[PDB]
Amino acid sequence: GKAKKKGKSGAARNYMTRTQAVKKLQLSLPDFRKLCIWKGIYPREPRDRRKVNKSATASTTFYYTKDIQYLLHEPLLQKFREQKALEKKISRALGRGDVSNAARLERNANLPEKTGKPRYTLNHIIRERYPTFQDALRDLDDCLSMLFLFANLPSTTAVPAKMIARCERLCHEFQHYLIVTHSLRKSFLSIKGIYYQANIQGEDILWLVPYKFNQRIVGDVDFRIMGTFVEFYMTLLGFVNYRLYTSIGLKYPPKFDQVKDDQGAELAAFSLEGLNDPSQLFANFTFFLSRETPRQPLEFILRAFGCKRIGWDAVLGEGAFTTDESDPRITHQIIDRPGRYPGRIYVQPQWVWDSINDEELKPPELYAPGAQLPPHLSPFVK
Amino acid sequence: NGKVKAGQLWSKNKEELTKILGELKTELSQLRIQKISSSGAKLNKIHDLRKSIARVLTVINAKQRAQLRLFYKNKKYLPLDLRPKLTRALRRRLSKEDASRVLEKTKKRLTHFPQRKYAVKA
Amino acid sequence: LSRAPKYPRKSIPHEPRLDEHKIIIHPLNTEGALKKIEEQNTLVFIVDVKAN
Amino acid sequence: GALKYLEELSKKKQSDVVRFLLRVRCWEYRQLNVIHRASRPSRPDKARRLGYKAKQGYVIYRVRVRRGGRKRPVPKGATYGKPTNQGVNQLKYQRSLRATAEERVGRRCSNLRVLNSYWVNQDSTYKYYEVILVDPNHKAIRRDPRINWICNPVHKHRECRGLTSTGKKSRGLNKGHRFNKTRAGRRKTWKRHNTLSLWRYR
Amino acid sequence: KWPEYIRLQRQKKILRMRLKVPPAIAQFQYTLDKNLAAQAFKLLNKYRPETK
RNA sequence: UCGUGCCCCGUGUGGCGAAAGGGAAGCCGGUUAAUAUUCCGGCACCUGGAUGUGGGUUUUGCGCGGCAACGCAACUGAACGC
RNA sequence: AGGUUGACCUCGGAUCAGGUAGGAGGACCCGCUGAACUUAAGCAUAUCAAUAAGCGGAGGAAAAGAAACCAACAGGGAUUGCCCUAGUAACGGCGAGUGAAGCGGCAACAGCUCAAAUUUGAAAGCUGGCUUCGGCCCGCGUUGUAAUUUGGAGAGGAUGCUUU
Repeated sequence: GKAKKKGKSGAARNYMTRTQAVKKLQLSLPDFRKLCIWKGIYPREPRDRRKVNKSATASTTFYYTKDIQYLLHEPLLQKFREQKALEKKISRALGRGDVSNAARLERNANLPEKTGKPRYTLNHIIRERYPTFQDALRDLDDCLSMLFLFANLPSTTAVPAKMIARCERLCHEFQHYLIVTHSLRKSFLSIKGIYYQANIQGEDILWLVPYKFNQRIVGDVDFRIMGTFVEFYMTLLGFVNYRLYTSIGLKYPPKFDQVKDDQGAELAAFSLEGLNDPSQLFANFTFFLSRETPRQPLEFILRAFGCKRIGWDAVLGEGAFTTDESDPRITHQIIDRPGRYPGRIYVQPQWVWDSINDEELKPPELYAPGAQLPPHLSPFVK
Repeated sequence: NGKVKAGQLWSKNKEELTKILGELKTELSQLRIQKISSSGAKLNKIHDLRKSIARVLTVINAKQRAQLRLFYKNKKYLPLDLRPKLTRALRRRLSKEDASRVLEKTKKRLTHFPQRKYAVKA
Repeated sequence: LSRAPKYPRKSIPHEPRLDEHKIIIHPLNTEGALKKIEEQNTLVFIVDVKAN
Repeated sequence: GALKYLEELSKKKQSDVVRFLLRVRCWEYRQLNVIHRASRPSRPDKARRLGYKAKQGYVIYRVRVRRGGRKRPVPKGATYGKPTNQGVNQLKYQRSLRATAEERVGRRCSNLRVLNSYWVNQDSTYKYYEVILVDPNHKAIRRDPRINWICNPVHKHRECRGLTSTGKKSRGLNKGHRFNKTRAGRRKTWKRHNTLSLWRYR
Repeated sequence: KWPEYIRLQRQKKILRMRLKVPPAIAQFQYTLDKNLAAQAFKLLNKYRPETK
C-alpha cells in the first residue's frame, strides 16, 4: 500500500543509544548505570551503527529497545524518586532548623552507613536474575571473589565500613557452612592470592581471595559501579546462605558475638545452632599457628578438613583452643621464621595445602623449617 | 443435543466453561455450514447452540463479576462498572451523614431543648 | 510520570470482538465458486465485512 | 483584629496610600489576563465578610470587564423601525458589570459555585472584581454545615439566575412600597395581576 | 525575551521604584541590620512554639 | 567525580481543502451468462527492512583513465549550507 | 563551600492521584434581550407589551423569605397563595386607555447562620496516602481552620436550683 519511509524499521527501531535510553527512562546517569548493572542490561553492537544513529562513534554504547522497555516497569524507579523527594524534605528541615524533623525524616532514608545494607532493596531483582538456585551457585564464583576482595578495603563514600563489615560477615557465614558440610575440596597458593574450590550440590565453586595486606585502589577502575556490583552480590549471597543453612537445617542468621568480634575472633565469633575419608584428615591432631602464619586460610582449611583443636598466639585473636606455645597437647606447629619442644612436629604452611590437595599426610621432613620446600603444584590442572 | 442448561453451568468453573464455549462455537460453525447446504432439525439445533453460547457467556461473566466484587469488597476505589449505577443526580447527591451533620450550637440546642411530647386538657 | 491508577476503569478486559467463528460465516455455493474450486484451487467464502 | 483597621483604611479610597496601592494594582491587573486566578484575596477583610475562608475548596478569581453602556448589535448601529428619539450609545444594561464578571468567571470555572464577588479597582476602560468560588465536590466543603448548602443542585449557577447579591439588587428583592412590582418576582407578579380567575359558583 | 511573569515582576519592582511612595509604605524600606537581626533571632530561637 | 549535571541550535508551530493540479511502481495472451492493466499463465517493476555470496578498494589507506568536454560495475562521508 | 547552601513568594509542566462541567428536556420557574400587526380619524407620547420571537440557568416545584417592613392605630409583625381592598388611589397627545398597595378573612406556618473579639496555659480544625483499623505520615492553615457571639441580643460578674 503506502510507501514506507527510511529508518522507521529494522536496526533503527531495534537499538537505542545510552543518551536516548537515559532520556526515555528520565533517569540520571548514575541511576541508569546502577539499574543496568542490577538488571543485567548489557551493551550491544549493531551491524551498522549509522542506521541506528548518524552521529554515533566507536565509543557509542547501544542497548536493546525491549531491554529499556522492560526497565520502564522496574519498581526501583519510584524508589529513586521517593528517595530524592525525601532528601529534599531533609534539606528543607535542616534549612528551617528543625533538627528533630530532620532526624525523623533521615531515619526513613535507610542509609548504608547506618544500616550496613544497600540503600535500595534488590530482593525482587534476585529472583528475576537467578530463576534457579543452580544459576545462583554458578554465579557464586563471581559473587564470592567480589565480596572476599571487598572484605578487606578501607571505608569509602561508595562502600561504607558497615557495608564492608556485612561483606566480611556474609563471607564468614559461607565459610562456616563449608566447614560444617566439609564441602571444601582444593586450595592453591598463587602469586595473586589463594584459590579455593568447593563443591556445593554438585556444582564446583572456584574463587580467589587476596592475601591479607594493604590493597591498592587505583584510578583505572570504576569503584562506584564496583560498589553497585558489591550491593547486588551481598543481596545474592544473603539468600544463598539462608537457603544453604535451611537445607542443612541450621538457624540463619547464626548467633554473632560482638564482644568476641571486638576482641578479634573473626571466624570464632559465630556459634552455629540447630533449628528448633578426606573430611577427617586432621581430626586427631592439635595445631598451633604462629603469628607470622596466615591465620584465616590456615584456620579455614584445617577446620574444613577436620581439625577441631587449633590454637594460636594471643595477638592473632580470641577464640583459640590454647594460647600458650608450651602446651603439651599440641601435636603440630606452623612456623615461618628463619628451641623446639619435643614430641611436636614443626612444619611450614605449604604442608597443609599439599596435604589437602593430595588427600594424604605429607612427610614432615620435606617441610622442615629452614629447608627448601617442594614445588607447589596446581591442583586444578591435571 | 446443543441445549445446555444453566443449572449445570452454575457448578462449573472457568476453564471447562471456556472449553464448552469452544465446542458450542465449533458446532455452531459446522451446523451453519450444513445449514447453507441442507435442511432439517439443524435449523433448530443452531438456535439451541446460539442460546447455549449465550448462557455460557452469561455464567462466565457473572462468576467473574462476583469474584471481582469479592476482591473489591474492602477497597476505597472500585471500577466504574462495579460501582452502583443509580442516576447521575443520585451519585452527585450529598451523603446521608454529611446531610445530617449539624453545628455544635445546634447540637446543644437539640440536646437540651428538643421537641417534646405534650397534651392540652379540654 | 506515567499513570499509576488506584483502580482500573474497566474491571474486566473485553473478549476479542472478531474471532475466527465470526470472521468465517459460510462458504459460497454458487456456480462461479464451484467452478473456481477445480479451475484455480480457490475456495470462496462469505466473511465479515470488517475482517481484513 | 487587623481586619477592622483594613476596613477603615479601605473606606478612605482617596488617601495617598490607598491611591498609590490602587494605581500599582491597576497597572498589574491590566498587565495580567482578563480572567486569572488570584493566589490570595487582595482584600482579605472584604472577602472574609463576604464569606471567604482560608480552607481548601475556596478559590479567588480576578476579572476585568469593559465598562460603560451597552450597544445593540444591529448592523451599522441603526434601527429601522419606529423612531426611538435616542441613539445606541445611551442604552443601559439592566444588570451590573459585577454580574457580567461573575458569569464570565463561572464559565471559566464551571465546576465550582460562585459565592459572591467584590470590587477591587477600576480605571477608565475596565472595572476589576474578585470572585469567591466554592468547590461543591471537596470533602472539606461537604462536611461543613455552614457551607454545604451550596452542594445542593438547586444552587447551580446562581450568577446566571441572579441569586447573588448583585442579582438580588438588580431584581429589586427588597421589602417595601418602593419595590411593589419586583419584591416577589416581576414577571410572576405581572402574571398574577393579569390572570383572570373564574370560580365555579361565580 | 523573558516570559511574561518574569517581565511583570521586574517591571512591577521598577514601577514601585519609579513612582512616589507615601511614607506609610516607604517606612518599610528601613529594617534591622544584620547584627541586630541576628541577636533578635538568637533570643527568639529559644522560644519557638511547641511542636506536634 | 564536587557523580544527581553540562553543552549546541532557531524555524517556527496544528488540522481540513483537487477521483481534471503535483505524485514510487504492470504489460501481453487467454478466460465469465454477467468482472478484469484486479482472475489464470508467462514475463517484470517499485518501496522498505535484515543479512550473505561474488566482485571492487586498501601495506602509496578511502578507484582508474582522457589535454579537455567527460567515461567506466562499484569507488567513505555527520553537523551546517548551496 | 559563601561565586556556597537554603527558606519563602509568584508563575508553569505531567496520559501525575482523586474528582467535576458540557448535551437533552424546557408545560410550569429565575433572569437577559426584545418587536410589529392591533387600538388611538391618520400618527413620531401612548396601546398591544415591560408580550411573541431570540439567549443564559434550575427543580419537583422554582422563586421569595425571617423587615434598613407596614403603619400613625388601644398599634400589627418572615415569605407565598385565594377572596376583598378595587376598576379604587393614581397615570394619560387631540384620549384611546392603563392601573397598584396597607388594613381585613382564610390556606399554610419554622426558624436561623456568618464578618466584625486573643484559645493564647498550649490550631484545640481539616483534605489526601498507608494501615495490623490502634494509629502513623505528606500536607492545608496564624495574611486564621475549631469552640463562643449575631442585635430577639450578648460579653464579663453575682447567685441558687434545674437539663443531658
